[PDB]
Amino acid sequence: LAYNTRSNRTRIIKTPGNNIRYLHIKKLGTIPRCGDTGVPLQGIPALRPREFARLSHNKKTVQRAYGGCLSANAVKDRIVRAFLIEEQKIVKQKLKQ
Amino acid sequence: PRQISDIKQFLEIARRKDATSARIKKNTNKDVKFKLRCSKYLYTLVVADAKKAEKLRQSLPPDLTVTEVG
Amino acid sequence: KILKPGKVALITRGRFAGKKVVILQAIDQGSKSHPFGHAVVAGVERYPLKVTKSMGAKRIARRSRVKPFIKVVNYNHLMPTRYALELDNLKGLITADTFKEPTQRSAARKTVKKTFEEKYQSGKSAWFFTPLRF
Amino acid sequence: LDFSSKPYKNLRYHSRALRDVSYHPSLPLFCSGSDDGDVQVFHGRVYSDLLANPLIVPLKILRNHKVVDNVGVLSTCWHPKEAWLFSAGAGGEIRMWT
RNA sequence: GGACAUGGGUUAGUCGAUCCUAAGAGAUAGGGAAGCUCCGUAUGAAAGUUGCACGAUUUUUCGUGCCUAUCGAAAGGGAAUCCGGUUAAUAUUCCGGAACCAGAAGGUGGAAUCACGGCAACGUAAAUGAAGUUGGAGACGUCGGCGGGAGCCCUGGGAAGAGUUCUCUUUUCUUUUUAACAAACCACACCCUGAAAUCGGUUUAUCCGGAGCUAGGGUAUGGUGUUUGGAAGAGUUCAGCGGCUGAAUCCGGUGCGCUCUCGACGGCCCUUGAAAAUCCAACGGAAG
Repeated sequence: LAYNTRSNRTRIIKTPGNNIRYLHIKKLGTIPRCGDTGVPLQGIPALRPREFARLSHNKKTVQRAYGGCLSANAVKDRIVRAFLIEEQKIVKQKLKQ
Repeated sequence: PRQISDIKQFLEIARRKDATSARIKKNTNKDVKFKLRCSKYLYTLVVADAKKAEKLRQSLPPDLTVTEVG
Repeated sequence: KILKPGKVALITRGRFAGKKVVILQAIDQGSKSHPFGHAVVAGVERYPLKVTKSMGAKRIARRSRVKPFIKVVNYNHLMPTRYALELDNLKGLITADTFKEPTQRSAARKTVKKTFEEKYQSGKSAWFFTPLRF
Repeated sequence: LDFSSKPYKNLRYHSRALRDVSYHPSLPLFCSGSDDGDVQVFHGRVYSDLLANPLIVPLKILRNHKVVDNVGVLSTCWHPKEAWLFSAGAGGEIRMWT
């Protein structure tokens, strides 16, 4: 593969035959990011998209509502905002009634 | 290669049909290494006292084709 | 002073997030186990499903069956609501030993589930038993 | 400890949470007391030989213990000399199982 | 002679292509043109490879509901392999040893009756999820300084051999290996207590703090490092013997060093920085 590019990221290692050889290291995985905030979620190991399948179900999602897709702070804010908006609709309906 | 530290499970995995060959290594540190070849993984066990090592030689099933140092 | 026994509130943290709970007992004075504004709250983990008269009685009972959850959470984690639910069987059953003994915890959960099923059968606290979308 | 990190065997007879487990220091017996009010007495024979796996069999299921507030047997103790069991209940009753 | 003649020589589940898309190209629908042909690319197309599901079978003549091209990258995206040995010529391909990925069914053991714990961040051997609805990875500019690691370079001893040596020179030169992979452990973002300026913490570079500081306790992410396995049985270097047998293959110290990579920042941006294949998760509660 002439004209080395970003794919050909080689690291030199010392072999047991007292020889220096280059090993191709793949790009590191990225931890999933929260949908709303955009900050990476906590508790999800950063692996490759294909390697994520091998992990167990509990190892990829946090045991909470919207866990693994929305951050806990975002989850708390979303839960609070929905309750307040529901109360406003209830308050407005009573006044309109 | 899983390093195995439990003699009893080394015995049961040897009796299980997946085991094919076993090798015994005697290093300079007077330690005995039991290497068991399985379908996918090579299980090794390090023991330090000879009498337990010899007792586990005769505890291994005779069907297993054990071999001495390489 | 907005927190009183029998008041309906919502949990905003933990695994049981967004679940409506009823304040069984207030521990706002603080405790060694929970050095904060904690209180014992019992909520519903699986809200009852819609009941159709055409469906069988066993199917209706299975749909109406609800799994309760009793835990102690901080005041900040909780979110008080105007509504309040009071039950005779839910008074005096909350104690430190109840949470301490695992067998007592299971018995308390069974009693709470039995009380909730009776309330659902009586057609009361429909808003409390109904799941909330968030 | 010489078999695996996972438990060698699993036993799930108790109808309530298993409270206490105790092994007799000399005799090859052990006991398990739970809140169900029943105590399971098992015999565990340990053999130093590698081939001989431990022989665990039930021996007795002690009953007739009071259960108070969903709590029955709280703790069990083995006699240092013979197969005698001290069982503590929630009602303040101590049963000497000779 | 790269000439001539005669034979030999290129071995892959893991390396590339194959798959995806880019700017564009391009057939189809339609419309032009006497015409060789041209325009046109979801366009006024009935545009669905078995589009999908439902049903004791419905006047044994099918009803109801839902959702609505192809080419173009051997430098972009992407499942997976290392070491030692081996040829006259081929090696991540062959030999020996050791792994990994994808898909496929049953079987065995374990787990729940649609699992628990922790205030919490979240954790664990498991812990069903239809239609329908979303979210994430892929997937994203450039520059500077700092931190981390590896290799290389430098060097102190130790060992080995070869030197030089009237004398001096514990001296001169050379070498001193651990792979993929698999195990256990090893630190900036968030949570809990807390309410702060007499401002504190702190960068090489002053950044943050009642939108909750310092401090204490946690949680996750492990870049890495520790201990092994692999593994000495291999390789290398010295001694020998006639393939065999001996030994050693060690302990450091390091630096604005060079090379490569990762982390944490700080700017400049402006035009705020490809797409798709592919994989995962959430909401949802059909069914049992």
